[PDB]
Amino acid sequence: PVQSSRTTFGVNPDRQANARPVYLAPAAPMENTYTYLGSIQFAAGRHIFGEPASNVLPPQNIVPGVPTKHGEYVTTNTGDRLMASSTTVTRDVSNGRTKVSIDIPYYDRNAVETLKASAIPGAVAPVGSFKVNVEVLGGGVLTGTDANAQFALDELLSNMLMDAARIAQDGPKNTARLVAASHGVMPQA
Amino acid sequence: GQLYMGQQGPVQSSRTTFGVNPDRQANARPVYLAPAAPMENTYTYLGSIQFAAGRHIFGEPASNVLPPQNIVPGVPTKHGEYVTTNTGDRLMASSTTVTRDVSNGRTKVSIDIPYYDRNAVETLKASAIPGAVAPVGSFKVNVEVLGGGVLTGTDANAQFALDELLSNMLMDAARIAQDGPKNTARLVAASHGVMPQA
Amino acid sequence: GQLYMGQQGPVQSSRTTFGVNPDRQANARPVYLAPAAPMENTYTYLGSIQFAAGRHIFGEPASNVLPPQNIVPGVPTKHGEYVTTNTGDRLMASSTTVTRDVSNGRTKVSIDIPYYDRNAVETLKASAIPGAVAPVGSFKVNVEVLGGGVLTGTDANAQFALDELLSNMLMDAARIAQDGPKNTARLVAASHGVMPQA
Amino acid sequence: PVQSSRTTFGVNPDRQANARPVYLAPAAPMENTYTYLGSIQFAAGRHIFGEPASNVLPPQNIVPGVPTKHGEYVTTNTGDRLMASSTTVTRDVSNGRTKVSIDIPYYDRNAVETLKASAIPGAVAPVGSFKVNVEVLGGGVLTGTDANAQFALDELLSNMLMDAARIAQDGPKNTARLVAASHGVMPQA
Repeated sequence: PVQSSRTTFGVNPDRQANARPVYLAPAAPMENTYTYLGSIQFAAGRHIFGEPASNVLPPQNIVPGVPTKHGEYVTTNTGDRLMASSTTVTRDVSNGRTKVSIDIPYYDRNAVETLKASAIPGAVAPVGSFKVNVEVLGGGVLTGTDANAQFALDELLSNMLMDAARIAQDGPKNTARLVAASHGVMPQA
Repeated sequence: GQLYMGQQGPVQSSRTTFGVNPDRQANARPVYLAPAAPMENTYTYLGSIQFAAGRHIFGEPASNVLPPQNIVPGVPTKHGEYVTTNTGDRLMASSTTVTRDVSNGRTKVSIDIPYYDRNAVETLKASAIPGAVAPVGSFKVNVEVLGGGVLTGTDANAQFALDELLSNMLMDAARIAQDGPKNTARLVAASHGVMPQA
Repeated sequence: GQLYMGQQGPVQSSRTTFGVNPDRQANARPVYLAPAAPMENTYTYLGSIQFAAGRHIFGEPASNVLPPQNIVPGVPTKHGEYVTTNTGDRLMASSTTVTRDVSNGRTKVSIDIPYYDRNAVETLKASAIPGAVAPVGSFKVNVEVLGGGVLTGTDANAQFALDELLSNMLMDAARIAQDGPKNTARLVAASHGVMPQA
Repeated sequence: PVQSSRTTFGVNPDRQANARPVYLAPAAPMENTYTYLGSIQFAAGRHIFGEPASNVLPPQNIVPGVPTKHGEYVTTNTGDRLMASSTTVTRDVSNGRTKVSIDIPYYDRNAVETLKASAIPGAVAPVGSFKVNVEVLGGGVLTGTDANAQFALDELLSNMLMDAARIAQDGPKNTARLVAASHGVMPQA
């Protein structure tokens, strides 16, 4: 049996194992989002948000010097006639894939303001949350690559991250771009 | 539950669902779809390192800004792709892709760039062989915004404020993802995380 | 058991576990991790034989001393790799690797060097063909130090003495491994051992 | 069906069978370790070791001229208020893989010295041992390789052995490097 093929020069590569321990931040900064929340005075629609304790979130379950494949930073949200609720930043580092997720809760502004205006002492639990996920598939580094080269790959993935976030938020602030999304339409241009 | 002192007398604390409207607004909102995808940051860095880190050799793009592949103005889609074609010396040209999926309030952008075997490419150059190399693997970065389930009284104007809130969470998330000194390992070939004592 | 004469009279010998403390100290001791791996002996010999023994042709290293591949200063790991890339005339460049695993008191160092088909390489040179050859196989050498289970009263200072004791056993082991005249076969393609009568 | 491939020149090699009988030492020298044991006066921590009979270990189960795939050299350890105990060097030669292992026992110095100081005539059996393994994977010699070339491969593996042992013991004697190992840390440098 004679078979046909399409050839290029080379050999299937030798991949390096994902045995490289990585740096883990001793705290998570959330300055951008919380300054914007201060901007809108923690309210939009009938979503009302809580004021954090710190713009920088301390670690909750990360002992220093202890390898952890999953870790959480958390700070508490307080507010007038709000039940204290935690905002959470989750990092999962495993098998060459690193993933960061951010979850902030929101309350029913109608309930909160009805309580405030009526001078009722009830405290409201959160009605929902908003979440943002970010993921970096950094596995499969080739065997020849040394430590210094892997540093370069680190910064390369960093810049791809920045580009992905810009492409996600890209657009005029005049038009709808993220929430309650149904479908995308390219402008007539 | 617990007991406290109200002006009627000692009174039992109570937790009720009375007066909380959790109704949600349907994800029926058309969103802006960019006419091209700017990858300026990654490609300026790739020019910085001369498109080579260790054994990973990268292709030179057609453009720093990627044109649409299956998106047409005025046609609504839930999936859109931008693409250019990387080229290089003794490298078979290979596409780099940026995918955007917008469904049910969930927006997701993924970036996939290929690379090639520098050991093979420099073998080709050094011993003056006439062949070329095909891509050997890729790197991928995903970003996801779960913006579903806005409340019913969310004003049309306030949805823009929510838009900007989510985009700022995006920026914070990428910063937390790449945060750390460049003296130490932080992203690729990751096994686990180790935060330093001091 | 057996009977002997004690000053009380004939007395039975006895074997007891009384007064023996076998408690062990946990393997919780950080160890030094070299910032590079020196392969000087093997590569000076490879220069001696001109990187060729029979049909096995070897690559020329980048350095006699190998840099770390996934080790970063100040980050603790239980697995560390050093690597360089062998190159050669009409040879596709191929990595040589030195792996160190440190777990639960057991330290293990392994060395893997590839080789190529000299019949193919000299066919390429002789008939003026333009291609190159990929590695055909490898040789591997493993070394293992089982240093777990130190006793409880082992002083912090005395653990260094134990360190040096184990390293001297290492040297003796390699000498016993390669011991023998170079007139006669002793390592590769080994089937069995035959010690000479005289 | 058209399939793609990555080509280099050559043919999958013809390997030679592992039918090459090898030299077997008529005794095992342990001079390095036993001179060091004399240095520390056979004691460290509460490990106490025995004095050997010979620095060079005779064979126990190796008849000369008899092919053996497994053999042992052994010498007896004696000491004051110590039960005689054997230190063992084991060689396994099979299927192109040769492996040498060294096992030396140690006793409870607290028990031994309590007996000595109290002038008690008890003899102590070993509480544990330390072991070092060394292994050479020499199979797969290519068919073209002749006897003289195989000599060269012998010495090549010898030098890789030496390098592996140096890389294993490498480091300052100021810092911890082998026993009770938990994890490795590269110095700030």
